[PDB]
Amino acid sequence: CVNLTTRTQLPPAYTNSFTRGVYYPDKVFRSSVLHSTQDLFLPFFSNVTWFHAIHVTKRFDNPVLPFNDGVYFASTEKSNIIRGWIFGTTLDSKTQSLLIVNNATNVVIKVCEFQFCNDPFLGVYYHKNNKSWMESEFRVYSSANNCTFEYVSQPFLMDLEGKQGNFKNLREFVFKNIDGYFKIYSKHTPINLVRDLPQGFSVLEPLVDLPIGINITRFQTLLALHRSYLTPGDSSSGWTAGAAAYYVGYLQPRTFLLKYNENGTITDAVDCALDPLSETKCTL
Amino acid sequence: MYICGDSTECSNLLLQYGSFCTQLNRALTGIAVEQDKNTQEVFAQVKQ
Amino acid sequence: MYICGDSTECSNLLLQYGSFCTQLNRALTGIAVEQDKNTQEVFAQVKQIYKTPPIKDFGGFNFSQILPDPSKPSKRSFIEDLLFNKVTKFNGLTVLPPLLTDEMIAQYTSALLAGTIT
Amino acid sequence: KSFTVEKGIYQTSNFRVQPTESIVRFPNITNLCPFGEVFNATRFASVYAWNRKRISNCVADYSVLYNSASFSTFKCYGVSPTKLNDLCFTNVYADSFVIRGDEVRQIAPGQTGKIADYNYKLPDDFTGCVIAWNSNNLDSKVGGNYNYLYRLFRKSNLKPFERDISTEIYQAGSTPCNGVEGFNCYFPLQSYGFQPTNGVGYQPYRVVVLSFELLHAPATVCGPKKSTNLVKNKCVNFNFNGLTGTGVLTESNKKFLPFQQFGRDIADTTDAVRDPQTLEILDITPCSFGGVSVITPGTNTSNQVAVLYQGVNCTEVPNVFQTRAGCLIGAEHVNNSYECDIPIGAGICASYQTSQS
Amino acid sequence: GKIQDSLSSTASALGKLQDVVNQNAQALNTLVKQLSSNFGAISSVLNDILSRLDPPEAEVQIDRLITGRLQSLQTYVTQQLIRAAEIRASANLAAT
Amino acid sequence: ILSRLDPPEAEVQIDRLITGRLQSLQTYVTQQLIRAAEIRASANLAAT
Ligand SMILES: *[C@@H]1O[C@H](CO)[C@@H](O[C@@H]2O[C@H](CO)[C@@H](O)[C@H](O)[C@H]2NC(C)=O)[C@H](O)[C@H]1NC(C)=O
Ligand SMILES: *[C@@H]1O[C@H](CO)[C@@H](O)[C@H](O)[C@H]1NC(C)=O
Ligand SMILES: *[C@@H]1O[C@H](CO)[C@@H](O)[C@H](O)[C@H]1NC(C)=O
Ligand SMILES: *[C@@H]1O[C@H](CO)[C@@H](O)[C@H](O)[C@H]1NC(C)=O
Ligand SMILES: *[C@@H]1O[C@H](CO)[C@@H](O)[C@H](O)[C@H]1NC(C)=O
Ligand SMILES: *[C@@H]1O[C@H](CO)[C@@H](O)[C@H](O)[C@H]1NC(C)=O
Ligand SMILES: *[C@@H]1O[C@H](CO)[C@@H](O)[C@H](O)[C@H]1NC(C)=O
Repeated sequence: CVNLTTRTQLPPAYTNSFTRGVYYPDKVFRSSVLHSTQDLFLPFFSNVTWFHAIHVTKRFDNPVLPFNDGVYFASTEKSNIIRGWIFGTTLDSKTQSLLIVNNATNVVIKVCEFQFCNDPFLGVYYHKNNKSWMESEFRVYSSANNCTFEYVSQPFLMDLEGKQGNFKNLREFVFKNIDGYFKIYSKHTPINLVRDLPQGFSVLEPLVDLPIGINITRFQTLLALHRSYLTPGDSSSGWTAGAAAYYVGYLQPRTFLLKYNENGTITDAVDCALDPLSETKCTL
Repeated sequence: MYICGDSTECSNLLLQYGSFCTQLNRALTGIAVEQDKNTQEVFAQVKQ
Repeated sequence: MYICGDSTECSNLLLQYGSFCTQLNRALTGIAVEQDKNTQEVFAQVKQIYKTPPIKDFGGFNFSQILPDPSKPSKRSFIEDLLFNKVTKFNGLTVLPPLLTDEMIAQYTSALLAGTIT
Repeated sequence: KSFTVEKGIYQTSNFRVQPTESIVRFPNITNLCPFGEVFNATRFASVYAWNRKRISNCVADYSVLYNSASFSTFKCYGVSPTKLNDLCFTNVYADSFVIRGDEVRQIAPGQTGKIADYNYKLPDDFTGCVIAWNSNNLDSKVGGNYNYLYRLFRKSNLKPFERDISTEIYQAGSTPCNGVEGFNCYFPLQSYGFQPTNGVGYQPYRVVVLSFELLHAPATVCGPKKSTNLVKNKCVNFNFNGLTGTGVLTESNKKFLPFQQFGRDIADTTDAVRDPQTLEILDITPCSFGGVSVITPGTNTSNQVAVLYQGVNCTEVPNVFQTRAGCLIGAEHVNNSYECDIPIGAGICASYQTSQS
Repeated sequence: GKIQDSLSSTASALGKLQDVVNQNAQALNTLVKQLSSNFGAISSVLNDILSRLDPPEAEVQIDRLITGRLQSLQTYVTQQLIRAAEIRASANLAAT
Repeated sequence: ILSRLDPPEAEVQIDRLITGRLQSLQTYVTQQLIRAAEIRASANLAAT
């Protein structure tokens, strides 16, 4: 499979993400009641491994990352450069695996025995004849043999701008795998001008539930290569991406005392396990 | 600790029963606080 | 109702135990009666509700705060009002109302106070 | 326990409003689940790599399965076989495999055996029904059949609800085979001996395991029972998507997110529900819990008594007076105040005064 | 005058009465939370157990729930009596 | 008991021990309250 050249090797940048990605634990609605639910959560002030998908010089990295229960992905994008995800065990096209595209139509999904290349991506080119970004090489996979589940999510829209700028938006997701069900949670946050995860409290709202048996050891992310006229003009060297940044934090079983507002939005939550003080609150 | 003992398996069954485990501890603590109060009332009769 | 719920099937199983249900109800009823008894003893020590004189000649003692106010509802004294403010059938469990209402208790307390001064 | 009663108020016979009508609401899906197709299949996966199918979003009637009674064994755990239709479950699963009649007992919760402990082990908390029935004619041919295999050896016990499709030759300790498969070295697979000549006792049985979980999320594995028009503001029995509770139903103020399907109070009891067909949100309350207290002057004195319901709102009950303590009947109240002969609570006292009431 | 100021400023003076209010509220709450517990039964809600189980089998599950609920109530009534007695003593001291 | 018995068989066995032990605690806790209440009345007399 086609490769990419001149990558920069550096130790992983670290940051502290605090009180982020608390996701409505279940379906019940409750008003003005404090409830404690023993459901996997990102530990508060948990260590987060930051990542870079930015050229800056000759910098581009999107390697495989280990996956445990806590697969909290928090990308930050402006011109929508990070798009999809890959799940699975060994990505051998022999064990059942998960895969998505984030198109303007849907977060299109699939459960198929796909044969992925060593360097999958999404490709967009700037044409001189017409100012629109089209797919150039959608060779993410070879084929699919057996597919026990196929699926399309709810419709939404994406901007797809070809410019440079600070990340005007935020996207958080929590991937989980429990009792034969694959699940996902999301929120769009209009955070302004913060390099690190924003101070504050926001609660993820479940988007989709899929019943699947697939067992997945690790996962990968999809990038959008910003192919232009200035580039050499090939699949190995012809690319000038731009800014991308994404952070992955694992999830471990913890007990959260979650405050419920009158309407029911979880306005605030305190982690019992994390601090000596915090443990008192649960008992209290 | 008393009922289930050290074993984890024994603990799980206790969780099923409810807040009995938690309620009993609270009652004893209330009793423990009361002892201090009694002594306080009986002997702290003087300011200085 | 609490032990077996609405279902009649479950209630029959409870009958085998027999005197448990009845015993529990009786004890709680007795406790409620006893609770009602306490208020009567503590507050109802006067046969007659004495009423304070219109004259304010109390030899320079201002009892306005302790005594009832005609402007405010429930005839509760200003000191009493503060105390009331500070303190703050769901599922087969019903909290019966007290035999004596809060307003009625205030009159007994007011009467004792009125009686003491006069 | 006396034929004479002293003056006072006694509480007896607590009353709860009865449910006038029963309303059942189900999701409006008419596509029959294909249980039949799964039951009849040309090929059933062997124990080593059992076939599992997830059936959801459709309506299955279990009467035919229970009704048909053409199957040798129909063991059911945690679910009444007759009562299957009324219950509604989500996340139903199906397992397909064939094992001999002797080992049919082994495939059950908390049981031992080679295949159960080495090929497929049911969880202790399983709540599903297992079906078995011989297909001797299908498992008998001129040349025989040996594509059905069961594992003999494995280093460690197979986990519950997990399957082994891996193929690797058996080993114990040292003298590793590396494909050698002589003595102490074995191939993972082991075939069967299903033959027409072979006896019934060890003859092939076709076994399907039906497993489902309930009360987690809105699920659509609901039975064939027909729905009814919603009833509001009246105490009536109700069932929503396999969930049963009885209380007054009223339009609910509280807002609901798209993901949420249930509402709860401080005591973690059902407070609100959404009719699936309608899309509306409603509040459930118990009709009334009633303490009935009888007030009587005495048996010596009189044979007339006044009955009071503490919970009552004076309309709930199926002369009449309204008191803060409770709805009161059989007593005509008087404006002036008298010493309290009997204490009714909430500053009310009832006495016999005389012409006589 | 000072006493009026003291009462409006701190809740310490009314602390004892509230303990009674809170303690009663907590006791009632525990009993309600008790219903949710399975007590060794297949499921906590009584109706659910009856709906999915045939009468002989339904019996064992029903029994467990009855036994657990009886224990819950016993604790409350027993707990309540001790508190009632304690309050009774205070009233006797208090009336006098 | 746990070493000798597997989880399906162990639950019923372990459950019996749990039930019995719970009774011992409740009886002990109930006894303490009764004694504590007696001491509280008693302590107040001493204080008085
Ligand atoms: C899914 O596809 C795989 C191929 O990727 C199938 O595996 C083959 O199945 C045949 C028939 O049993 C065997 O002869 C081959 O040896 C298998 N492949 C290999 C590489 O061994 C598999 O059967 C398919 N499964 C389903 C459920 O359709
Ligand atoms: C995060 O990881 C680093 C290692 O790079 C470690 O030194 C640090 O202790 C971790 N931070 C926290 C808050 O645990
Ligand atoms: C999941 O995948 C790993 C290899 O990544 C394998 O060892 C493991 O047994 C798999 N388990 C299940 C239980 O599906
Ligand atoms: C959500 O809560 C707010 C603040 O409590 C209140 O106005 C209302 O209950 C809800 N309102 C809106 C309008 O979003
Ligand atoms: C009693 O106190 C009140 C409140 O301070 C005051 O208004 C009143 O003048 C005082 N005394 C008399 C005799 O009015
Ligand atoms: C079925 O349910 C959907 C969604 O609630 C509704 O739009 C539709 O009209 C229903 N159909 C009928 C025929 O009852
Ligand atoms: C029930 O509620 C109140 C209670 O005082 C009052 O409006 C009346 O007694 C009843 N009213 C109804 C049911 O509209």
